[PDB]
Amino acid sequence: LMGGFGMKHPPPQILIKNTPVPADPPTAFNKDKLNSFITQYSTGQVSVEIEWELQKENSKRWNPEIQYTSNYYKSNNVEFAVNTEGVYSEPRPIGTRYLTRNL
Amino acid sequence: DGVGSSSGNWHCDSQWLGDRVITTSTRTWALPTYNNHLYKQISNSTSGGSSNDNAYFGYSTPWGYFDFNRFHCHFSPRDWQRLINNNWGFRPKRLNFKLFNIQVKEVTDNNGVKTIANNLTSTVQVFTDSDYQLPYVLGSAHEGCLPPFPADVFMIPQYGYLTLNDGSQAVGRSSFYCLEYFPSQMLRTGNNFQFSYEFENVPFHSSYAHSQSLDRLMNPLIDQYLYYLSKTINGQQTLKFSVAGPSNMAVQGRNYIPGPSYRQQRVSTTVTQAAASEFAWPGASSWALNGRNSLMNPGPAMASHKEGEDRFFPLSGSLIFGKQGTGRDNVDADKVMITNEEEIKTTNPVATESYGQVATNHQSAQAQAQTGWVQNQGILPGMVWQDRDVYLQGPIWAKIPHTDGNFHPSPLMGGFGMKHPPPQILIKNTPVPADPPTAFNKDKLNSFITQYSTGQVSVEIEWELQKENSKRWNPEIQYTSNYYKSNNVEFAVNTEGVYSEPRPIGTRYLTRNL
Amino acid sequence: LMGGFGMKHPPPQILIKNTPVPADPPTAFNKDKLNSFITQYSTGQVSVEIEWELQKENSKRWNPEIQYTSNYYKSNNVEFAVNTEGVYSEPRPIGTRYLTRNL
Amino acid sequence: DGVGSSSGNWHCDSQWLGDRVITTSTRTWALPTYNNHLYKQISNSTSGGSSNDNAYFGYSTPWGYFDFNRFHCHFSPRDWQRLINNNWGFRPKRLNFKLFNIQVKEVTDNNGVKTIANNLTSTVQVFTDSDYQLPYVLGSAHEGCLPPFPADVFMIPQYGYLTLNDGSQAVGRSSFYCLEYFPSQMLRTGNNFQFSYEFENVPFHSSYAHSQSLDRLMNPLIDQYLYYLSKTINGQQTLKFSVAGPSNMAVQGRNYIPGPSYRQQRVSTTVTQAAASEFAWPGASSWALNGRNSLMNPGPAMASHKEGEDRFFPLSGSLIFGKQGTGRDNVDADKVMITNEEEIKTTNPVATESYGQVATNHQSAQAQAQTGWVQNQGILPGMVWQDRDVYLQGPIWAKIPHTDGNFHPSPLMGGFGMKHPPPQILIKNTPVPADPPTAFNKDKLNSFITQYSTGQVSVEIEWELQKENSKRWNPEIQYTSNYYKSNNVEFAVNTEGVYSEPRPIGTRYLTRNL
Repeated sequence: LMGGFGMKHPPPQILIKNTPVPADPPTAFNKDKLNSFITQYSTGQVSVEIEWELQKENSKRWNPEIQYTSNYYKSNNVEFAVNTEGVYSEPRPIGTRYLTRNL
Repeated sequence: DGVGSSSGNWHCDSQWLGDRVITTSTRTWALPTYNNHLYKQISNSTSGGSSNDNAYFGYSTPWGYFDFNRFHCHFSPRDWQRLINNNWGFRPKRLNFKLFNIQVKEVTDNNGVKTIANNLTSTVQVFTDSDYQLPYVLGSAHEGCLPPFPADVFMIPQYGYLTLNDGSQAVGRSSFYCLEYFPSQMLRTGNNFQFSYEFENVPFHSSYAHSQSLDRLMNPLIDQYLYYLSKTINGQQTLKFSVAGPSNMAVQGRNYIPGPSYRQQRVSTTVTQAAASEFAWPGASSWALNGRNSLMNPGPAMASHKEGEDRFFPLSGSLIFGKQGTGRDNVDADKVMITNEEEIKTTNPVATESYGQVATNHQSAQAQAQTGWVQNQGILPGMVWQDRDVYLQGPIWAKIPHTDGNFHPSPLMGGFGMKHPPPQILIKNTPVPADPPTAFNKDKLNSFITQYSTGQVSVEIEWELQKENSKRWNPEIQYTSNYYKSNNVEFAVNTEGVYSEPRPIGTRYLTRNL
Repeated sequence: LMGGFGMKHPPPQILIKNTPVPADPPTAFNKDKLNSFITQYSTGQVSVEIEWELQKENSKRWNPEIQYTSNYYKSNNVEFAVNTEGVYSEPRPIGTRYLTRNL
Repeated sequence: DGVGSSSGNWHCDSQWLGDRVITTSTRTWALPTYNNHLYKQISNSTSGGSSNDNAYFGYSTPWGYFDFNRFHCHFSPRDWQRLINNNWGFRPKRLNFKLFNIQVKEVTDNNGVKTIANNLTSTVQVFTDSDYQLPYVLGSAHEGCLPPFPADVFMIPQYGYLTLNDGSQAVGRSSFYCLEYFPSQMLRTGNNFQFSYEFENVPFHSSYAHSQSLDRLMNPLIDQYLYYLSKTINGQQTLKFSVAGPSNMAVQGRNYIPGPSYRQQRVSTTVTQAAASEFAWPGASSWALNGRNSLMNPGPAMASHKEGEDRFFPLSGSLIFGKQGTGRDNVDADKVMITNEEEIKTTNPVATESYGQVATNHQSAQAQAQTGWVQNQGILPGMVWQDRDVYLQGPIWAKIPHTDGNFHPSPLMGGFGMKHPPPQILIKNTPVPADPPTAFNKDKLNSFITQYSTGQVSVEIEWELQKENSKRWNPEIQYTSNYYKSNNVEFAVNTEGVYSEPRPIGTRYLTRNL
């Protein structure tokens, strides 16, 4: 209902965790679970590649269609770009329904 | 081929095989020049209309089109009688279409007298929208189809289409289609046109009436092993339960329930009834789209009336056909033929009645139990229903709208719903300019020779049959003509040669269990 | 200079003329060229098919490009369509330079 | 490979074959973090500038880039001397580039003291713009190239680009490029990067000076068979004609004429000259684009000065190099090295002189013949010219702008023009986030470990040589060092280890006929 493709078997959840690294344990045995760990965090790169199938348009419409376009008029910043502080912004939501076909 | 050789023969017959019937029909057509070879923008402003529910924008084309989307275009009354009396179902399988014996005529007027002569070198253009790239207008019950009587000569209807509108104005999303932007075959008097079409798989139409009702499927001799709440009070919450059995069938547990409903207002056909108000639009059942109110017509398939109430019909829930010679505007009830769907009363709710009652509160010692009428009920699991019956003069198929989702896309006016129905066949006379000026002028020519075309059209459709295997002992109900003497034979010509269809003929006479 | 493709050997000129059909000549020989002809004109169909080669864009530009688009706002007529009298009109000149590439 | 194994060796040498010379140079580089891993919109508003000729809009990227677009990055002074004294021409053929011995360091500051340690698991990203999808900034004479002295360690310049601007604002046609939207190789300390490039076919650079002038190509002993108008008046239109011969060479017919011109204002290098006004911008020669005035620099290849006028130079028609240690702003003439193109005076017009004189009226008995000076002259048929000479410290190549048309796309600053020049090589340190909070926050991380990277870079270029086959009897002019004693050796290090280039070195010492 929020939009998209419904699947019984969607892309699986990918779960990641840092393995706990205990600190120095006491020299005398204690049966309680360890609660002293080395403070750690992890970093790395993640890549995802998705192949999309396209349905081309075969319209016989004579007049030009409505198309999504940027506005040429001057502005302080370029839409869908970074600001002077390096902050990326999306200025508007973009749908998918601009081309037309008969009902 | 040539001027002096026929490009086709007259084929009009029905062939009845075991599980298949092949219908062939040939008609003579006439095609004039539409819009004087021009495309014209049309709207409710150009037709003078100002109500917002009736507002539109679109275009009228110089092209005509062939329509055979009515059953009587292919089935004779006798063939229809055989089909409905001997088969539990049927569906179209494949199509063959032919245009031949093209004859293009030129008309010249000197002074109050017109002379018609052949123009052997002129052409007629025909193409099929096999890719469904043009608006589909065959899905509406429009006039202009092939006549039911083979001897009648018919005029080809003009092709027009509608697009998105805001009042009488268009929007940027509106589309304009030029039919000359399609490849089309050009035919002189010696040429012919033909193509074949395969119907996509569709369910068999239900040409039967159920011999059982949905609420009477139990064994009338054996109790259920289930209990129902019988009593409640003593005469203290004294809950009492009883076995549901033959003596009380209404409270028995059931696995399936009647189909959806969208209640219609009730109208009596009895004369000398006094109406309390003008209600034909104010009392109408209706759905709204983008601020425009459209009449619910014919709406979901529902029983027209309860048993014994044939005098009542839903305000817009039934197909209304006009008798031969009936006028266009404000005709009496005896000039029209009101169809009814009483055969589906065994599974479908009555059109002019509520679906049922539903609890609306929590009963207690202080509050009495309350119920409310369900005037409209959507699809629920376990529902079963029958689609609207088809008729001899009714539509055959319709194009399923290209949308993300749909439910049971059987056309509400009756017939077979298809994503890829038989393609539109568009035909137009090629313009023949008159004498142009001897000095070049860049403007498009507006002086043309007055022309029209005529010829024969043949369509062959193979239908698959579903034979009946009933074990019913007593004879079935069958459609039959009445032997009693009359001035004219039903489904025949009058003394003036006028063919008439005296009544609508359904398909549901045989019976089968539910 | 008016725009387009310059060619030493462009598409050749296609010339067409109705063959003169003389009227009834005199029964006595006259050496002068005939000047009495049957009034005639001709009509028919003409088809031209042109194959165009395309140069696809491979831009790495992040923000959306400028695109030619029709305006959704309501109007009495659809742009690049016929009027109520069947007159086709082109409401504006359309160039070709909307996509962008580096210099 | 591994942490403890070198990923490449130090290659720095020149190999002289018969018709080819292969130059290899290796340098040590350092790459810091630019813009703190961010992309930033930049403009003349962000740099505080308000003149419209200096207005801009663009972006600064966290990426660095490798530049070796200067001749001294590949040729030692001795190799350059050999090339210019022994060859009539040369051109690049192919390229080999290598990055190896990657070392990524982390910097930690406790209190006024920084500690540097290796981060063996960090990566550096490198990719080449082989498809030329990014703005090309190597076509401008920017600093940051590989040092001429192999022992110098250099800092990688930060990559930035400009797009369309209206004042300090952008327009819809402006483009924003993300360099992370390109596939790039990620290298740890054990990895290396390399690619090969083939130069597109370019003409040989003219490393010669003409031994003849365009106006002295005739036989000095033989008259022409053509006549010229000598006299006109008696002392009546008395037209007199004479043979053009050795005694009057200026009036002889000629088949070819000197190349185009765009006149420069003249500046004297002599001190104690009084200037009449401040003229460095008001007197400048200039071209306008979309309302923005840009200085004509260096403009068309023209002779810097007439014979014996070495004290004069065009206001912006010559390349100006800075001596070692020269400041950035408002330095004296002795702190810069002014190049000159006197070698092309045989075919190209003088930069500070008019191209010639052209008639401006029709002479008659009442009107004296009038002529006008041609300050700018476009290309005419029969014109011949020499392109600007290249220098040891000057640029090598430039990217021809992707446009519909161009004429003689030799870079005006000197070098080889190519539609597909050596691709830009972009390098960046992969950001390494600091410890993130233990509770999820959707904002992008802004706390990173302070890092920089260092390593070696090697570039090998094969050059094709055009040998000289002159029949000249007397010895040629050759570039040579001066034997006379001096405190330091030219093109060597000082007592403080500072390498300096004492003079610009051209390529045009050998001679050939015109």
